[PDB]
Amino acid sequence: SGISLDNSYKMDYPEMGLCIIINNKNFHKSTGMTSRSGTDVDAANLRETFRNLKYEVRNKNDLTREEIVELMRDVSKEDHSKRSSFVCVLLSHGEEGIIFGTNGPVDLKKITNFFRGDRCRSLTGKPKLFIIQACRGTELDCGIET
Amino acid sequence: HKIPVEADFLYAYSTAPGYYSWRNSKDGSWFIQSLCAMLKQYADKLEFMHILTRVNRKVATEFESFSFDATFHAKKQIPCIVSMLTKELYFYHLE
Amino acid sequence: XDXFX
Repeated sequence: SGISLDNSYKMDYPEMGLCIIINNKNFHKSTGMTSRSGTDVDAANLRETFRNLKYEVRNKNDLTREEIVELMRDVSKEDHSKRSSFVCVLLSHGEEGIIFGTNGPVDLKKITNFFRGDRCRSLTGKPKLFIIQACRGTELDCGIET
Repeated sequence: HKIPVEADFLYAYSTAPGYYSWRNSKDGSWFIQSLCAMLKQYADKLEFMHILTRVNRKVATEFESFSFDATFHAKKQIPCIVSMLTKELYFYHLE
Repeated sequence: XDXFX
């Protein structure tokens, strides 16, 4: 055939891939963490947006740290051979490098490590997108007038 | 013959390292509101990093916090695109 | 209302 370029990911597999949305709104009373008013609007907005991009959206609400790890572990062990990509959206409280389950923190590295090129072979070479709505610390941006 | 195990990840963070990330009780978080709006408008016509750059501009320019506590009032937010991708990403393809 | 994560 003619000249071929390799500059863009192949996104015409039979499936676009999974879009896992972890929507943590209500936290265990034990933790002292406040409910995240407005996060259901986000979760619905994301579900509709990625539906129109032809992702298989799975919405999960109010997961413990153990359930987040088990979910990620299970999803990473699925056969993604027929899928172009993978998307995970995390909506929760957070700190730098950390997302909160309903009962305490999860290292983001623990979540993303399941999808490493050597650990999720049916996603090797495919884009793995992690969209993270959470704080990354306590600094405040005062802005500057333009 | 090998690729890095960390290659082909994209982390679309809602805020810069070290910073708070703001959320509205009625409209959702500033970042997710803006991400969804820009995907809806541009996913059939722009590469993903260029979509996310529009998200950065929308969050940066169109939002500012309102708080009864002066400590948290009139604050701004910039999201943070962290790309280990090795190729351009288009959500559409040629039929 | 604004409120953060």
